[PDB]
This record gives sequence, C-alpha cells and structure tokens, in this order.
Amino acid sequence: KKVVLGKKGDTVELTCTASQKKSIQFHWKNSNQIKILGNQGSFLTKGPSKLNDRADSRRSLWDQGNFPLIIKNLKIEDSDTYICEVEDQKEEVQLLVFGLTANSDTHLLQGQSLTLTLESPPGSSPSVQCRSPRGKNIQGGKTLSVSQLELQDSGTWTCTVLQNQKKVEFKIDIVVLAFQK
Amino acid sequence: DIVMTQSPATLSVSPGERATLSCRASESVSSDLAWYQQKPGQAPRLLIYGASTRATGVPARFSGSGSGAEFTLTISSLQSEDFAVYYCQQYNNWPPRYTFGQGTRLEIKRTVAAPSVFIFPPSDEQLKSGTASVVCLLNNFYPREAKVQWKVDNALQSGNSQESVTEQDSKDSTYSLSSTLTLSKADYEKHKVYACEVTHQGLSSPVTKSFNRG
Amino acid sequence: EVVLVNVTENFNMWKNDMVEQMHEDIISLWDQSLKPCVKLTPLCVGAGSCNTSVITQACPKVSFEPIPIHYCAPAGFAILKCNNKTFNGTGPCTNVSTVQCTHGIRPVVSTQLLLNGSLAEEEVVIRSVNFTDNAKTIIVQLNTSVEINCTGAGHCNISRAKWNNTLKQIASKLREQFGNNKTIIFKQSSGGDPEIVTHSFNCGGEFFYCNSTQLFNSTWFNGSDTITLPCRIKQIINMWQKVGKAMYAPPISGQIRCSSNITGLLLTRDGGNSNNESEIFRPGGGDMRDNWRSELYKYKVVKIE
Amino acid sequence: EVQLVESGAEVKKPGSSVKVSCKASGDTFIRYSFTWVRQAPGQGLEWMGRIITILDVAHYAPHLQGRVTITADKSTSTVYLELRNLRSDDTAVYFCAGVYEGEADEGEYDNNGFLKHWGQGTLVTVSSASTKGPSVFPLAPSSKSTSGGTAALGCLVKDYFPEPVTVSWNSGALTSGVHTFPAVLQSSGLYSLSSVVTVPSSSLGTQTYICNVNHKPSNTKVDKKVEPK
Ligand SMILES: *[C@@H]1O[C@H](CO[C@@H]2O[C@@H](C)[C@@H](O)[C@@H](O)[C@@H]2O)[C@@H](O)[C@H](O)[C@H]1NC(C)=O
Ligand SMILES: *[C@@H]1O[C@H](CO[C@@H]2O[C@@H](C)[C@@H](O)[C@@H](O)[C@@H]2O)[C@@H](O)[C@H](O)[C@H]1NC(C)=O
Ligand SMILES: *[C@@H]1O[C@H](CO)[C@@H](O)[C@H](O)[C@H]1NC(C)=O
Ligand SMILES: *[C@@H]1O[C@H](CO)[C@@H](O)[C@H](O)[C@H]1NC(C)=O
Ligand SMILES: *[C@@H]1O[C@H](CO)[C@@H](O)[C@H](O)[C@H]1NC(C)=O
Ligand SMILES: *[C@@H]1O[C@H](CO)[C@@H](O)[C@H](O)[C@H]1NC(C)=O
Ligand SMILES: *[C@@H]1O[C@H](CO)[C@@H](O)[C@H](O)[C@H]1NC(C)=O
Ligand SMILES: *[C@@H]1O[C@H](CO)[C@@H](O)[C@H](O)[C@H]1NC(C)=O
Ligand SMILES: *[C@@H]1O[C@H](CO)[C@@H](O)[C@H](O)[C@H]1NC(C)=O
Ligand SMILES: *[C@@H]1O[C@H](CO)[C@@H](O)[C@H](O)[C@H]1NC(C)=O
Ligand SMILES: *[C@@H]1O[C@H](CO)[C@@H](O)[C@H](O)[C@H]1NC(C)=O
Ligand SMILES: *[C@H]1O[C@H](CO)[C@@H](O)[C@H](O)[C@H]1NC(C)=O
Ligand SMILES: *[C@H]1O[C@H](CO)[C@@H](O)[C@H](O)[C@H]1NC(C)=O
Ligand SMILES: *[C@H]1O[C@H](CO)[C@@H](O)[C@H](O)[C@H]1NC(C)=O
Repeated sequence: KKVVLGKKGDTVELTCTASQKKSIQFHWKNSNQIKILGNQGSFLTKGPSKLNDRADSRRSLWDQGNFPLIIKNLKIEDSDTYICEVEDQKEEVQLLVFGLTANSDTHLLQGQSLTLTLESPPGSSPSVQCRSPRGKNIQGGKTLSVSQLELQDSGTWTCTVLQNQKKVEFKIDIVVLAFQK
Repeated sequence: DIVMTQSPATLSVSPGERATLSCRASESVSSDLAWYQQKPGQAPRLLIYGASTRATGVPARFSGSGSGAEFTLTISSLQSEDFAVYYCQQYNNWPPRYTFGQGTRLEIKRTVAAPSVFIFPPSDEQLKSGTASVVCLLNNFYPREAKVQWKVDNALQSGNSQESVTEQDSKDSTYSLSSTLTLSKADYEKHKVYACEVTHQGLSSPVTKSFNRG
Repeated sequence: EVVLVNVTENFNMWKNDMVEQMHEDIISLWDQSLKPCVKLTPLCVGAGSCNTSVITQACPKVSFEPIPIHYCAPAGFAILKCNNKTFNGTGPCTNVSTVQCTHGIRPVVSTQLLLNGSLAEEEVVIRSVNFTDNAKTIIVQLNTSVEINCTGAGHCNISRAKWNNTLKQIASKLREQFGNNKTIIFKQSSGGDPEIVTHSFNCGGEFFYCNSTQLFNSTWFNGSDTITLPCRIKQIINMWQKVGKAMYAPPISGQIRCSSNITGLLLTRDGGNSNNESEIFRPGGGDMRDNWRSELYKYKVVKIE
Repeated sequence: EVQLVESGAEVKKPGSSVKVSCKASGDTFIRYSFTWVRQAPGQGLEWMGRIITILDVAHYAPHLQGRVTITADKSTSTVYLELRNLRSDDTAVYFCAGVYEGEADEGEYDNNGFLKHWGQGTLVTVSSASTKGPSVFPLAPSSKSTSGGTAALGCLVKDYFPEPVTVSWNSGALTSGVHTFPAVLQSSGLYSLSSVVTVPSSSLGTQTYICNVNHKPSNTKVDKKVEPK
C-alpha cells in the first residue's frame, strides 16, 4: 500500500522497482483495469487511458529496474489507484490531486476578505491550513476565509493539505494595497 | 585528411565579364561541396551546396558544377557586389571532419595606375615619447602588388618596418598602402636622410620620397 | 530428419528457451549488418545524473537480406516438435516427434504485422499467455497470406478486399475466444513510440514507419480496390535491441520497393471495465521475441541422454 | 529562417579558457545542426566542429580534439563553444553557423554539412598584453616639399590593445578620400595603424582637419587636429 499526493497542473512521478537491474516487461493500469502505460521490448506503449498524452515514463532507468509512471500537468480526475504489474507483481498506489485557489484577484485592499478554495477528488476529506506572511493562520475543510485583510498580509502565503496523514505545499501570492492619509 | 585547394589565389576580372573559380580535393568527395562568398568584415554567405544547387537568394549568374576532386564556380557576369573572397568546403566524410579551401580573392581588374607617394617624418610629440615612427603612403594605385624599400643615409633597411593595405576601393578600384618604419628617439637622431623608395608597374622608374632629419 | 514419437509431451511457447536464443542471435545478425552513423544508449549507474554512451561509426549503405536460419540441437539436447496442425503453445502435445533442425525461419524485425512467416494449416489461430490479461500480446496467425507492397516513395499498398476477408476471419476467431454475442472493433494503436504506433520495418536497408489506421478501423458482427498507407522513412529511430537510439544516413536510391506477405498480426485488446458486449483490438508489437515466438511456438529444446 | 546572434568580444590571457554563445531564434531549434567556424586575422575559414542538436551529439576537428567542446541548451535555443588552454594562435573571429536538417522531431535528418545561417561572429583575442588606449600622432601635410594641388595628411594610432579602434574625420563630416589602414601587430604585442586623407592643398590654412580616434576597450576617445606646420 502507498498514498501519493500531487499538485494540480504539476508533475507527479510514481515509481516501480523490480528485483534485478534488468529491463523487464511492465505496465500500469488504473482501478478499472485500463491500460495507461507499459513497455514492449525497448519500446514504450500508451493505452486507451484518459491520461494518454499526459502520461510517460523514463526508459533511462529501465536497465536499472525502475519503470516509473510520470503523470504531468495534473488534473484532479487523475486521482485514483494505479497498479504497476511487473515480473508477476502488483505495486499498487493511490493518487490524490489537489488544487487551491484564491477566489479573488490578489490586488485587494486593507479590510477586504481572502477566500481560498481547495479542489479535492470525491471521497477524500483533507485538512487545509495556510500561513500568511505575517503569521495569520487559518484552518479549514474545503474553503478558508480571512474576513479582513491587513497590509502585513501582502506577500506569499503557504498552504498545507493533510490527507491520509500526508501533505503538500501551496505557495499563493497575494497583494494587499497600501494607501495614504 | 581531406585537403581542399582553390586554384587562383586571386582572380582579376573586368566588370561585367565572367569569372571561373577552381577548387580541387586531395581525395574524392562526391558532390558534398559548397561554395561561400565573403565580403570584408562580414560572415560568410552560402552560394552553392551539393556542388550545384544554388542557395536561396543567390542570383542565377552564380552556378556550380563538378564532382569528385575537381569543382568549378562560375559567375556569368560580374556585378559590383560580386567582388569578394570565395571559399569551398567539402562535407563528405564521416565522422564529420569537414574542411575549407584557402579561398580565392576575386578582384576588380582595371587599367594600371601609379601611386602618389608621400613620406611623413615622426611628429615632435612622438619624438617626445622616446620613439620615432616614419610613415610612407603609396596612394591610389593598381595593381595591388608593390615593393617598398626604406633607405636611411643610403642604407637599405629591413626588420623595422610594417606594411598595411586597404581593401580595393569601391569607387575607383585602386589600392593604397602604408609602410611604417620604427626606431627609438636614439637611432633616429643619429642619421640624416630618410627615404621611401617605391616600385610599381605604373612607374617608369622607382620613385623615392625622402626628408632630412631636421 | 523426423521421428514420430509415441508419448505425451508438454509445450509452452511463452517460456521457450529457443526464443531467447533466436533473439540474441538476430540482434547479432543486425549489429554486424545494419550499422548506424551513431547510436545512443542510456547509462544511469546510480550516481547523480545520467551518462549517455555514444558511438560514432562508419555508416555504409547496405540492406538487410538475411538467409533463412535453421536451428538444430545444441550440444547435449534434442529438438521436439508438436506435429499437431493446430496447437496453441501452452498445453500438452499428443502427436509429437524428434527433429534434427527447425524448418527454415526467415527472421524479420517489424511491428504489428508479421511478414514472410509460416501460415496456419487449418483455420486462423490466435495465441496469448492470458487472453484475460488485456496487457498481454495476442499473436494472430493467418492461414492465408496477404501481399503488402511498399515503396520509398511514401506508401504501402494492400487489397481492400483480401485484408477485409482476413479481418472477418480474425473477429470470427476472436468473438469465439471471448463472447459469441460480443462485437469486435479494430481501432488504431493507443500510442507510444513511433516504431510501435506504426507498422514499422526495414526495406532496402531503410526504416519504414507506415500509418496503419486504415487497416484497423472496423466493427464486426453488429471505387473500392486498394488501400494505400502513408509511410515515412526515418533516419533517427528507437532501437529494438535495447533501450537506445540510432541515426542512419539518408537514402541513396530513388527506387526502393519491397513486397511481403502479411502472415500474422500482433494484437492487444483494450480490457478495462468496458462492461459492454464488445472488445476492442489494436495493432501491438515491439518485443521481437513475440515475432520469434510466432514461428517457434511448435518446438522445444530437450536435454537428451 | 533562424537568426544567429553571437555573444560579445572576448579578451583572454594565454592559458585561459573561453565560452562563446550563439542565440538562435525564428524556427524550431532542434531542427537544425550547428557548427562553429573560426578565422584568424588575414586568413581563411577553419572548420572547428559540429553538433547535432537533436541527438545532443557533437564532432570536432582533429587538431582541435581535446580542448574544445560544443554544447546546446534546448531551453534557451543557445549554442555554446568552449575552448580550453587558450593559445595566442587561437586569436580569431569565431563564427557560429547553422543549417536545417528536416523534422528531427519526427526522425527525419538529412545530416546536412553546408552552412546556411551565420552569426555576426565573435572576436576572441588571446594575448599576454594588457588593455590600453592608443597614442595619437599627426601626419602633418606634405606642404613642405611635394609640388602639386592635393596634399596628404592623417593620424598615426600607435601602441593600443586590443582591437578594434574606429576612426573618423571632422566628427564624420569628412569621409571622401579617407584611407584608414588595417591594424598591424607590432613585436611589442600592441596594435598600430594610420588613417589618412588627401585634401586640396588650398584647403590648408583655412580648413581644419581633425581625426577622431575611439577605442571602446580602454574607454579612450581622442581627437587630434593636424596643422600644416
Ligand atoms: C504487389 O505486387 C503483386 C505482384 O508483384 C509481384 O512481384 C513484383 C516484384 C514483380 O516481380 C511482379 O511481376 C510480381 O507479380 C500484386 O499481385 C499485388 O496486387 C501488389 N500489391 C497490391 C497493390 O495489392
Ligand atoms: C458500450 O459503451 C459503454 C462503455 O464504453 C464506453 O463508451 C463511451 C461512454 C466511451 O466514452 C468510453 O467511456 C467507453 O468506451 C457502455 O456503457 C455501453 O452500454 C456500451 N454500448 C453502447 C451504448 O455503445
Ligand atoms: C560517464 O559515465 C561513467 C559511468 O557512470 C563515468 O565513470 C564517467 O566518468 C562518465 N564520463 C566519462 C568519462 O565518459
Ligand atoms: C491450447 O491451450 C489450452 C489452454 O489450456 C489447452 O487446454 C490446450 O491443451 C492447448 N492446446 C490445444 C489442445 O489446442
Ligand atoms: C482458414 O482458411 C480456410 C481456407 O484456407 C477457411 O475456410 C477458414 O475459415 C480459415 N479459418 C477460419 C475458420 O477463420
Ligand atoms: C491471467 O489473467 C488474469 C486477468 O488479467 C490475471 O490473473 C493475470 O493477468 C494472469 N494470471 C494468470 C491467472 O495466469
Ligand atoms: C468486405 O467487403 C467490403 C469491401 O469490399 C466491406 O465493405 C465489408 O465490410 C466486408 N464484408 C464482409 C463482412 O465480408
Ligand atoms: C495517420 O496516422 C496519424 C498518426 O499516426 C493519425 O493522426 C492519422 O489519423 C492517420 N491518418 C490516416 C492515414 O488514416
Ligand atoms: C475508419 O476506417 C476507414 C477505413 O475503412 C478509414 O478510411 C477512416 O479514416 C476511419 N475513420 C474515419 C471515418 O475517419
Ligand atoms: C508471398 O509473397 C510473395 C512476394 O513477396 C508473393 O509473390 C507470393 O504470391 C506470396 N505467396 C502466396 C501466399 O501466394
Ligand atoms: C520476404 O520479406 C522480405 C522483407 O523482409 C522481402 O524483401 C522479400 O521479397 C520476401 N521474400 C519473398 C518471398 O520474396
Ligand atoms: C502409445 O500408443 C500406442 C498405441 O498403439 C501404444 O502401443 C504404446 O504403448 C503407447 N506408448 C506410450 C505413449 O506410452
Ligand atoms: C491438437 O488438436 C488435435 C485435434 O485436431 C488434438 O487431438 C490434440 O490433442 C491437440 N494438441 C495436441 C497434439 O496435443
Ligand atoms: C501424428 O500421429 C497421428 C495419430 O497417430 C496421425 O494422425 C498424424 O498423421 C501424425 N502426424 C504426422 C504425420 O507426424
């Protein structure tokens, strides 16, 4: 068993390790037995997978015994369990893709709100927690809100998502506007 | 060790006429032979490749033929802008170890023209520096070939001079050359006469220009 | 030589030592034959980054015209053959016998379509290590050839009619393997390297990559003459001997043409939980062992005494 | 068609190493192979080596094997030339050049040897000498002897390093009849050249002549009037 978290639009890599330092036959499938990736001799194949052109591997490691499933430009629908069938084994692993967004346009004024919304695949309850540049903390379920923004909040915010005891970081830039008396 | 060689080191052609450039190889090269044109102070320009295909933007008066170890570059009617240096390049071998010919200089041929010789004694400001440079100018002549001999007190010199030559003039097709004789403030102020003896095809006899130190 | 032996022998073409033998033998017939102007092979021996072994070498223009090869018994063994006209690699063979050497095998490296190979005697045959595993290659063997003509001009020709009739025979055998009430659909490759995506092969010493979509776009059990497939001759290819890359010199001949007999197919089905009453098949291939395996399925090396 | 923009002039001591670059723009970078070609002052073209951008493989000239390396960053469409253990004979203009190969991205590669696209070139001076502006001495008018209608006069630009220097007359108002000779390398390791012009002797005494010398390296900018006497 193994759980892996990925950022939306990012590039996650799912490893697979044989027993020897040879280049044997392998292939990845999803929870519904859909062919995603795999190899045929020294050539690479791709399947009817909805991740076709966004899926790949690293043939450079095959001779090593590693046949990773590298999924790029992550979408949340990619969340699911993937199996690496190699030399009669099944290295299974669950994928969870997250997305966090500030409902508003950074350029905000002192006194205005900031609402961060997280994108999570069905059946999955993550804990969110962002840190403003000054230290203002907010924790939440799917959405997070700061009712009144201070000038000291201008800058990079750090967010952390907790799921299956794991976590991922989100750096959201924000800009609060100053003014004169 | 494929070596390319261009026959005429310098081709003197009258404007409007044809010109044929030769390039041979020390070994067969099939048709992997290209030609390049280069104006002074500029990057080379590809004219022909594959021995005979004219490259984009290359007028039709330019044409290439041959294969093996003998090649030709024919320019049908030389235009003012066609005067330059041309190089061939063999790109046949593998691994790649491509080579260039030593180039052919295509120059404007005109009527012979004697030079205007001027000598310059070292400036007082330079004399102050602790070194005197004597300059001799041979102005607007043709052909390019010319001999220059410095003579101090009727004494032939050698080792202390350096000549420089301009590009062929784009208006009159003449060349100009500058010969410079150098010596420290000492040697100079130890001799009387300094002469610049010139020899050219346009001169019936050697023209000497000299001054007396002082 | 042949000697009909009366006894029950067991075969398994998915674990046939002879195949690996052929595999390494052919890889060698190639290496001494088709030489690249440069080949690149990975090399990430742990360390930090990855070093890439690169060879720059003589690149003579020649073609691959291998002579048929017969495999005889290696010192200390003997070759057994399953005389049964229709035997699918895995299982016991009743009508078996000892042989001196294999029949002549015309080694052909290619994908999706098996060329110049043996034909099935009775009906069409489809073999696999597990038809249930949608990830396993299905080796289809024809009982009737189908000429494929290709040119360095950019295409390959094939009878719209013959190919049609041959597909019917295939879906016939297929629905049989899975479901009578099932529908067989033939789609193009799902993707991957060029060599695998297209019917790839070497003609007149050049590497062809021909788009086979037209050959796999049909549904079964639910003017018009020739089929023209667009090819492409590449100079930079992915090696099949091992994970690597190779570059060859450009063609020197203006008249490159080859004729072959399609005698077998390498398919792969899109399993998944389609949960319909139809299976989808696509051209497969890549692992040249399946090619060797399509001819060796009827032999086995046996330690003799 | 791609445009080849090369890096600026280099000045190095013998024994040093250099890394000149070339920015390619206008087409698909990996669809071309690049070659470096050098030319010493007054000499022909010398092929140094070529790289097959797509494969990231490169081949070099024999006499050069060892201290040369050509590379390319497919991200910045830039080609780099590196020369180790520089020598004085390495002084030359380094030309970056390219040619289209086909759709390498699609496996087509004609492996063309000729060069269609070139760069402005990069001057690379290897010398033990140090940077320094030139002195400027006048070549006073020959109105001392020579009997005629036109006189010769100019300026002697001596003991400078490294190339180049630019010379104008009357802030560029005077150009007709001007001969600014190529520079010569004196045994001292410093360059020298003269800029001259023939002018109506009648123009003397009334028309003032000024040669403008500009030396980018030493940041020197000089002006010297040339009087009759
Ligand atoms: C392919 O060509 C077949 C016949 O060609 C045969 O081989 C060539 C090299 C010649 O020797 C010729 O005399 C032979 O008959 C055709 O039967 C076939 O239809 C062609 N392929 C197509 C278009 O289906
Ligand atoms: C077959 O089609 C469905 C299963 O296959 C899917 O078909 C569509 C929805 C594609 O976009 C992809 O999801 C699958 O290939 C079944 O639900 C259906 O009952 C079957 N029969 C039909 C209506 O074609
Ligand atoms: C290439 O890789 C090998 C093995 O990783 C390493 O020993 C070597 O230093 C690298 N570079 C050379 C010298 O080819
Ligand atoms: C073919 O494979 C099946 C699968 O078990 C096996 O029962 C049979 O013996 C094999 N050979 C025959 C008889 O076709
Ligand atoms: C095999 O070919 C024969 C004719 O040679 C044909 O009758 C048979 O149908 C084919 N195999 C099957 C049943 O698909
Ligand atoms: C056989 O196929 C099934 C279904 O895919 C699975 O057990 C595996 O792929 C193969 N293993 C067996 C049962 O031989
Ligand atoms: C083959 O015949 C025609 C092509 O000539 C094709 O349209 C049809 O699908 C096929 N018929 C069958 C099923 O035999
Ligand atoms: C040819 O193949 C390409 C990619 O392999 C595919 O996109 C296209 O649809 C095919 N067209 C033909 C010839 O059917
Ligand atoms: C379906 O297959 C036919 C060949 O029978 C092919 O021409 C076509 O491109 C495929 N799909 C379509 C209609 O594009
Ligand atoms: C096999 O292919 C050849 C051409 O390669 C062809 O002439 C011959 O007729 C084919 N054999 C059959 C099955 O007729
Ligand atoms: C066998 O197939 C090859 C392609 O590998 C072809 O060139 C040859 O002509 C075929 N042999 C026959 C039967 O003509
Ligand atoms: C094989 O079958 C024959 C039937 O005539 C029998 O005589 C013989 O003993 C059998 N041998 C085996 C396989 O044990
Ligand atoms: C092959 O098929 C025959 C019937 O045609 C059957 O008797 C035999 O058992 C099968 N395989 C063998 C030879 O074991
Ligand atoms: C193998 O033996 C069977 C049964 O004895 C026989 O029908 C068949 O013809 C034999 N095959 C051959 C010719 O080896």
